[PDB]
Amino acid sequence: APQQINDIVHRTITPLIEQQKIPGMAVAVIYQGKPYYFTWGYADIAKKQPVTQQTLFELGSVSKTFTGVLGGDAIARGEIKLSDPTTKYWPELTAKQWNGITLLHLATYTAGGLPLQVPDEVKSSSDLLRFYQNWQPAWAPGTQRLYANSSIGLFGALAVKPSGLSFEQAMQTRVFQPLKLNHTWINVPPAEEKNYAWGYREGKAVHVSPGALDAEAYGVKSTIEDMARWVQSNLKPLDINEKTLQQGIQLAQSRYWQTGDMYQGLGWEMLDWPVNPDSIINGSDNKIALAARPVKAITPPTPAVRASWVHKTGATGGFGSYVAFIPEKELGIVMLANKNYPNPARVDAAWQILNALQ
Ligand SMILES: NS(=O)(=O)c1cc(Cl)sc1C(=O)O
Repeated sequence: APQQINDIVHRTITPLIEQQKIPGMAVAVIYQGKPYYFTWGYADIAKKQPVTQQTLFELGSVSKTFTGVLGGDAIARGEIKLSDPTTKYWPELTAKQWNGITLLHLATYTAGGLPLQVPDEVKSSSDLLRFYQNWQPAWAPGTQRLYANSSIGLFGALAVKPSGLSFEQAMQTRVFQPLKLNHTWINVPPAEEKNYAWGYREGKAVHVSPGALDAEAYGVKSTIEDMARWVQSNLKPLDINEKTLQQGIQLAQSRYWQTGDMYQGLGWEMLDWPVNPDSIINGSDNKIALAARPVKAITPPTPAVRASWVHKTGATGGFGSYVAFIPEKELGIVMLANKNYPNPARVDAAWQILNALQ
């Protein structure tokens, strides 16, 4: 890379890895639209396997950006509308509290207090129906945001129903394949296992556990090269050849709700650029990010603003990811690590890198 990028990235990430005891990390910087890659440490400590540009990391909640874009693509196809009642796609959801809860509410965590986690006990499809039928909202729809896998996870599952495709098949054919993300997986194939890093949680090697709506909410694994391509795609949607995917990307960066200085998209979250760094850094801490907050509707939603800091943090038990980009500046970063280390440290590092390059 140019020495400036090298210097900026190494000066920032070296101390981060040391301070957070991260076993392995991959970073991509997208600069003037071109990617530059950096790798450190171990994908598998026991087998002494280094992180490379081919290493697969669990993205955790960064998966929600793919779910958001896939939903966007289904909207662009005319298959679903965000204004549709949830019950249009799940007629068995007959309980009265669902009246007035739309696909938009599910997608944006504003249905009225759906919980962060789908309960462990929920396995089967019937367990899932029973859970949603019995769930009681704390709030009216479209009044409070509570970040929730059970919310966007259900959005993802319903969004693909008119296609008739499984969620995984729709994601592969409609998003991964057209974008040439050929090393991005909801389920890691046996051929690619040699590249799948272990995550580390309290010193133990772990991978994501199966759970209901896992694919839709936290289940994607990818390499640093494919994630750099994902950023490039989201930086410049209008360069994508497939028309509905182009639009779906745009729709995912539209601003539907505001809380504080953040705006909620489909999967992506956005702030006006230039941002206050304390506001994105402190705001990324789960103490704020996972809290119940009143939202103001953006009526109608503001189409993707290029002068934005667009980002998403993601974690699984053993991994911590972060992606951020600024469309106006052709600038972005992906940070993939095999330890779930605190969000503010990720954002602080990303800001220091992008601020220096901007
Ligand atoms: N499957 S789960 O326990 O609900 C779960 C949920 C998120 Cl988000 S990560 C994770 C894992 O297993 O690492």
